[PDB]
Amino acid sequence: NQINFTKLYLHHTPAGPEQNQSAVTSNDKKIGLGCIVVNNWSVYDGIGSDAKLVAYAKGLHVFAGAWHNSFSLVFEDERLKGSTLQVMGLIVEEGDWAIVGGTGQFAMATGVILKKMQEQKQYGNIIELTIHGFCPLL
Amino acid sequence: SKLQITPCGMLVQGNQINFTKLYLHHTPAGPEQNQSAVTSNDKKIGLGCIVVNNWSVYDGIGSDAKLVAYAKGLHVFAGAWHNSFSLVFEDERLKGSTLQVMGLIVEEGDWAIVGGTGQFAMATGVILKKMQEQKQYGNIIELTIHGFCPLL
Amino acid sequence: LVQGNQINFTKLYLHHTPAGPEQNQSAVTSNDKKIGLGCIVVNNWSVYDGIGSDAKLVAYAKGLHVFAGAWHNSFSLVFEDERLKGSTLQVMGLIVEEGDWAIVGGTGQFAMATGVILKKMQEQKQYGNIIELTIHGFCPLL
Ligand SMILES: OC[C@H]1O[C@@H](O[C@@H]2[C@H](O)[C@@H](O)[C@H](O)O[C@@H]2CO)[C@H](O)[C@@H](O)[C@H]1O
Ligand SMILES: OC[C@H]1O[C@@H](O[C@@H]2[C@H](O)[C@@H](O)[C@H](O)O[C@@H]2CO)[C@H](O)[C@@H](O)[C@H]1O
Ligand SMILES: OC[C@H]1O[C@@H](O[C@@H]2[C@H](O)[C@@H](O)[C@H](O)O[C@@H]2CO)[C@H](O)[C@@H](O)[C@H]1O
Repeated sequence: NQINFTKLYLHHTPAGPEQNQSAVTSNDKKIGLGCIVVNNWSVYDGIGSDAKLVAYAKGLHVFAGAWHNSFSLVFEDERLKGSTLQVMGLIVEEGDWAIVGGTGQFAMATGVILKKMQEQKQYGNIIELTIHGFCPLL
Repeated sequence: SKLQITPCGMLVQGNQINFTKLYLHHTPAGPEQNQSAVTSNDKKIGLGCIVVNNWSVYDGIGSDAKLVAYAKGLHVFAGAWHNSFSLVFEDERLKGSTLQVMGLIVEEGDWAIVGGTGQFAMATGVILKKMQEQKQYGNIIELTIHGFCPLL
Repeated sequence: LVQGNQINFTKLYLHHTPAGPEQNQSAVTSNDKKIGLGCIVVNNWSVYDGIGSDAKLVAYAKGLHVFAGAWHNSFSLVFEDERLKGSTLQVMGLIVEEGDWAIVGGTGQFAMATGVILKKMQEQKQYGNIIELTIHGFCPLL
């Protein structure tokens, strides 16, 4: 049973008036790594001005030559309130992410999340998400 | 290095673990404080507080309860607290075996069992959180573990 | 049952270099002297296919480890070899130089990977050490 997900759109806003993340540490000039950014990325079920918020990407990503992400994908939907998808993986804009687990309706979830740049704005960007998850919640 | 690939099957409901009545002591302050914040929230954005936690876990409530594990990891504030810790057991019958836990919210909600080591290899499941007792220096959170161990 | 493949890595050598000209990590927070925890280190550990000579770089351990009485790890094991370039293994667990690690996921060739990683000390150097990694995991078919 594969989760029939619609493509989601994660709003990664590093700065600007709608900034939803912040760096708490800086990079060491000797090594070139160490920056840690805590993020509360908004996730929509579509594109456009009438796209609705369906989830949040709450967690952090650390810079070690590449960004290692670890965040909870908590669903703000009325019927899926409380249920979360646990995501861990490398790179934010491109690449893949791993579904390392989940809670509620997505208990014991497993799968991957494909990332694709969709829109580049002045103070942020939108990342298209394709979820190939499986939950044994028969 | 050497990489071997062997086709097989995975029995999801292989070994089911159902440890009930486990209570985590989340103590942000006091002499028994078992965590500490190493960053503060950004005053302009409202997030960023990273806390490193060594939460003690007991097998009951009261004076007859005994410590059975430690919740060693961290939780960061990004509108809510995103957790990531190793539930390393300390009892004799489960020494060395750990449960890797990730999920949102500390006081309530649900946590995801994303893996494990030792006797809990490849473990998947969830951990249910429920407020048990609010105290002066923190609170006790009731944990309910419902996770299987697949057989390769 | 779930049809898949059991992946088994042997003789992977992780470079844990806290200091020196080849230091591959850096502490970003300090330990709280009152409680005794809180040190956070961001690590880019290199993983090789052997020791000495011209051992080919095969993977990087990109992530972080925090100190809370012990070291809790969470990182992505991204491979650099041509065949596995881009594929990752998501790893979480306690202790760096010994003990066990847990495989909580993966991408690319190791999508939906689940298993454990075994650690073992190999060479202790003045500026760091080398940890031998043995991976016993399972991946569902496609
Ligand atoms: O990946 C997390 C990291 O992204 C940095 O990169 C941004 C943006 O995300 C990219 O899409 C763009 O191509 O480049 C800029 C940087 O030049 C961002 O600056 C950081 O805040 C992190 O979120
Ligand atoms: O969730 C970890 C986080 O909890 C904060 O909240 C504490 C306490 O845990 C709650 O039970 C209580 O309702 O509110 C207090 C804060 O007023 C705590 O402050 C943080 O240090 C973290 O441990
Ligand atoms: O585990 C992360 C932490 O490890 C330190 O390890 C060194 C040494 O390799 C260990 O054998 C010993 O137990 O502890 C020392 C330090 O006291 C390393 O120095 C740190 O930078 C971290 O990587």
